[PDB]
Amino acid sequence: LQHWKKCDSWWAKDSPLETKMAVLALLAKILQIDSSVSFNTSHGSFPEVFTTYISLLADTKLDLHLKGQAVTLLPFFTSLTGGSLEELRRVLEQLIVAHFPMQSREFPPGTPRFNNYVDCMKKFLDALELSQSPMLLELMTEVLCREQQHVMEELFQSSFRRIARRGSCVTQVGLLESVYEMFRKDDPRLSFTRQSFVDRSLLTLLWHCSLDALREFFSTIVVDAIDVLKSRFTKLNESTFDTQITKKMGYYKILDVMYSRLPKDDVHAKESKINQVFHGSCITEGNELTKTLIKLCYDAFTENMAGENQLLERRRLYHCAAYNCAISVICCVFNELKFYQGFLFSEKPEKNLLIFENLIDLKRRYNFPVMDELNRHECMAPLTALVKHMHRSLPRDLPSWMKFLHGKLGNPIVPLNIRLFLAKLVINTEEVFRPYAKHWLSPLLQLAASENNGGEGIHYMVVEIVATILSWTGLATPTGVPKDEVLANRLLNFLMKHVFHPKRAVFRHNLEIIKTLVECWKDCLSIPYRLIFEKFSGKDPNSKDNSVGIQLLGIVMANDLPPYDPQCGIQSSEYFQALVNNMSFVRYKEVYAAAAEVLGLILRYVMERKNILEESLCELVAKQLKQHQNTMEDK
Amino acid sequence: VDDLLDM
Repeated sequence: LQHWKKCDSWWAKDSPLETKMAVLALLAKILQIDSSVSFNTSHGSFPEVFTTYISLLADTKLDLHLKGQAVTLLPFFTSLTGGSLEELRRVLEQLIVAHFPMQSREFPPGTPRFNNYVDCMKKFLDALELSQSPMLLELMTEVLCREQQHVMEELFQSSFRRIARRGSCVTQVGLLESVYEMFRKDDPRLSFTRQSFVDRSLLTLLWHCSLDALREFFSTIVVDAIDVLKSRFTKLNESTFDTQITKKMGYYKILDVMYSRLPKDDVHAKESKINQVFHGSCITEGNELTKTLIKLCYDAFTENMAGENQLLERRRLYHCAAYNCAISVICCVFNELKFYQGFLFSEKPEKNLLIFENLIDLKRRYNFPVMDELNRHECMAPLTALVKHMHRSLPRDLPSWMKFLHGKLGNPIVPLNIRLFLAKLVINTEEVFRPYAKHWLSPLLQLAASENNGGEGIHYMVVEIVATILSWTGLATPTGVPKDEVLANRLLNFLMKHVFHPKRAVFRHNLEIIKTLVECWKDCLSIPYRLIFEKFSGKDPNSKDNSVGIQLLGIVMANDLPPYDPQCGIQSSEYFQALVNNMSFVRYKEVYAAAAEVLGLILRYVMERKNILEESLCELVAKQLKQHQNTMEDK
Repeated sequence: VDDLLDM
């Protein structure tokens, strides 16, 4: 390092490019082995070296890759750089604006420009990792926060997770202050970007700070955050109030997480460290005002919607946040389950979950590639934690209010989406409610029993519902009460209606659904035998279509061997005559073979139960077999 | 209603 003055022959504009890369590597190596003992703080004429790199990054006659190596600098030249960062500001800014287009997704992977872009990103991230520089941190952030999910952000998130888990406590505290600043500064920027800051970087960062380091940030922000939370929702005559709402958003999304990861004795105890909602000079004995945030949370928590608002979705998601917050505070501070209800599921005729979800999302179900499929919808995981915790916290009233919202609002006063949401809660919360079943099957069944459940066909939704039911049956066994019968009949009818599917084994799985559906709780379950006959009456030689009825009758048979023409809108003779007439079709195996199998099982039923139709059915079977006999031996 | 939050 000491003789380095001669290096001006290198870096040279007239120097060939390869030497430019090489000498930088020399620097990188030397900066590794030095541990920054000298030529970083006081010793040595820094201005020459620093100005050299200022120009070097500032160059225009260099490839992007010379910059790419050149951004290995930042791991150094960013420690104890009292002032002079602003040269770094201007040069870094001009670089990033020079070579990082905002809208990335018009360049396909494998594009050389895309490769340069990702390489520069990675190099910047390594610089961030080795540097922990707050200015580098913030620069990275505004790189990220321009739109959502546009630069393979899994690597940025991994990096940001990495930065927090290391470094001196004050270092993280400063990083936190930095990442906080650009959320709150009054500069009018895109509100979407504002949300994205705390979302994609800050929320994670706080999630992964070191222990004991959180109270620093909570202490740092708490009073101003709460003050902003006080009020000011009033002004709406300007769309820019969107900025205001987003400001509240992030504040929520950070306070809540702060309630998490913090021990109960540090958010509430006889000694109240966080006593700063008030002046705290006199209120040092006991914590009761940190709660006051939930008192604030109420008002947005139950906000009577406008009539013709303009920020609908934003309002909605905002309320969603405030709810998540409420869940956090309830699960952190209060202990009694009556206070787990403390305000969390108390509801006014102007009510809460009627707010939290949209009503216009068609919101379809799937059987698609690669639980989280549309549990991605907001608020879910907090509710899940809530229910699991309270179950480990031993409530029927709390489920009682939900099932009020479910079946007492089984009326269409609540749109279907809301029902599906409640259900999906029940779905993923199955284990928690394994006991409290008997008084729930009929509502949940009533859900799928609707002629409207999502769209059409066996939704993954109805698969879930029926799975819940069946799984419940072995203990709850809810079979045979006046609503149970009519619902279940609707269910069997609907299921057996659509068992067919284009897909190879999805059909099989639906058939297995039917199988377990009947067999697990076969009582008072009329089997729609008319439906069956249409499902196998397909006088069509080269068709599939008779097979589905074949197999379906096969289920109704194999379960328990029940009677097979109780005034089913068809008469026995032609009923079975068509059934046997099936085995005429030799053109597909699953048609005739399965036909024979089902017929044989039918014979067994009729024999050991000694009915009278066995004679006629035997004669018919015999006749059609013979009509094969002399004709086509193989079949 | 503040009683529930208070207690």
